[PDB]
Amino acid sequence: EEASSTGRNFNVEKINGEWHTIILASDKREKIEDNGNFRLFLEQIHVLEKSLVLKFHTVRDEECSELSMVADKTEKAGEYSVTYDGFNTFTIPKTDYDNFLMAHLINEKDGETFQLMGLYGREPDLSSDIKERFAQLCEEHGILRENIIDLSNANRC
Ligand SMILES: CC[C@@H](C)c1nccs1
Repeated sequence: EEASSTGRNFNVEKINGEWHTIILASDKREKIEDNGNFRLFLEQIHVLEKSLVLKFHTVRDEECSELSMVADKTEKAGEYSVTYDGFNTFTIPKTDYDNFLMAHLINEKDGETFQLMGLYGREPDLSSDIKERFAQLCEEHGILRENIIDLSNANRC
């Protein structure tokens, strides 16, 4: 089907369940690198009436730890907010529900802002074609390929 979170035909309900982080991209690469606070490996989304429960794991020297966050709907169509290392708002520009999900997040902290984009899959990896589509969307947002990190071979635990 394919829909947008800000789109009218969006069914947030259909994003419920298992996901995997496939690719992260950012305006500020350090945020997603080895020691970055936003290098998060999504495991599950639980869709509630006015919020999303997000379950992640993070990696630190092959040592995994769990992290959970609750994101609230804002007043903008298809947008959610969550406090984590600053204030974040995110939307879901594209998803087909049963295979991939593309997210766009804006973080604000200490007078600075950065953008993060993520490609998530129902399976541990996605086709190279979908990965290229993601790169194209990143380009549209001013994120170059040198700032796109494929984490598929690290999205284990
Ligand atoms: C799908 C996961 C996106 C939306 C995340 N939310 C808070 C940090 S990244």
